[PDB]
Amino acid sequence: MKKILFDVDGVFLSEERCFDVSALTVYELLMDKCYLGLHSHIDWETLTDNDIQDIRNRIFQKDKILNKLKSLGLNSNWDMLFIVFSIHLIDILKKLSHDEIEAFMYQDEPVELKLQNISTNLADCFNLNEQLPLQFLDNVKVGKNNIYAALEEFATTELHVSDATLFSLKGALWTLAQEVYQEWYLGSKLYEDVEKKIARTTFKTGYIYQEIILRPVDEVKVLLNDLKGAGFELGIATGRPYTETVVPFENLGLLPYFEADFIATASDVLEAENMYPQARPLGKPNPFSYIAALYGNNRDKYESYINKQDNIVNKDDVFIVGDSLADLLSAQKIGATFIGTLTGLKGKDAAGELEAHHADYVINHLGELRGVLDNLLEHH
Repeated sequence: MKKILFDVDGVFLSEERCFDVSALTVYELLMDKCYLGLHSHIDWETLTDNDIQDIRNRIFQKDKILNKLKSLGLNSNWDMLFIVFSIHLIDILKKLSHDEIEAFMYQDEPVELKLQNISTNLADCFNLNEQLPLQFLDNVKVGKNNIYAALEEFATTELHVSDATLFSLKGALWTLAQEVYQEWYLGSKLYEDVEKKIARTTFKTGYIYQEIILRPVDEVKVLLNDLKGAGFELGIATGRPYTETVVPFENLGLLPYFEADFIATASDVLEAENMYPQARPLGKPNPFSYIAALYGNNRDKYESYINKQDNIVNKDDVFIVGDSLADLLSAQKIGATFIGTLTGLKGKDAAGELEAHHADYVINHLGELRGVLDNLLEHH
């Protein structure tokens, strides 16, 4: 009867690795002889947590580039790594003759292979200048669509051309960069099964298995266990797709504490939208996934999860544990008790918005969750 719905990022795991893979993507697209092959580089198959950190640091410049893209509306890692890599590409292309440019920009061969024919035409040694992308966003209007427009105008004026559709969103180049990231993340094996494409490498194991933990698993395995011991039913609602949720939890040993029928993911919202397109977006602000994680995750009940959301549960029967504000509104929506965590990307600085939104409780991290359950009224 009593259920407690959990969110994944900002609670159990963080999103850092995404920014890591995003960095490694740009870097691999720059040094590997499979693409540009600008300069030498460490063997990908032997990278360490420090190498990756250094790479990320160089590419994003202490995350300055990474945080600027956020403030402008670019929160998708695929989009971020794409824009950052285009700025450097355009930079390298302005060193070749106009003829060489039109070649790479208009040749019938795939960009992936056309990238392999640029380094040989470099007169002098090219210098990276990893500050360019940041000095690119300087004057750019907020908004993904707007960001892509600036990137296109920049390419035309810099490369003295008029097309620049190669840099278009979801373009051939965008597809390349995005495939490189997915293999980096899911790993070759999971890449083929999820993306339905043949893997480029055979050494990428997938950083999905080396996800950044927020709280020691051995400690949460006891918390979850006791939670069940107190008659609590557990549930999961995340913005992560199916695999990015199951695989990590599986490898970590947390999955056994969550019934597969009570784990709602971005795949479900995606599926639900295809069945009921005019049902607007069923994204995280919409309590749909939380509702699916509560009553059960079966296609045949989706419609009800969409039409019946206003105060469908009592305050003492459901406890939503998350860090985002979008989860807070989903709880106030369905009538569930909300308990916010301070383990989000913003850290504890997110406490002000949580209290200004009347969050039932606010905890520092998943561990301090016992205090709330043993002091529901005391700490009310």
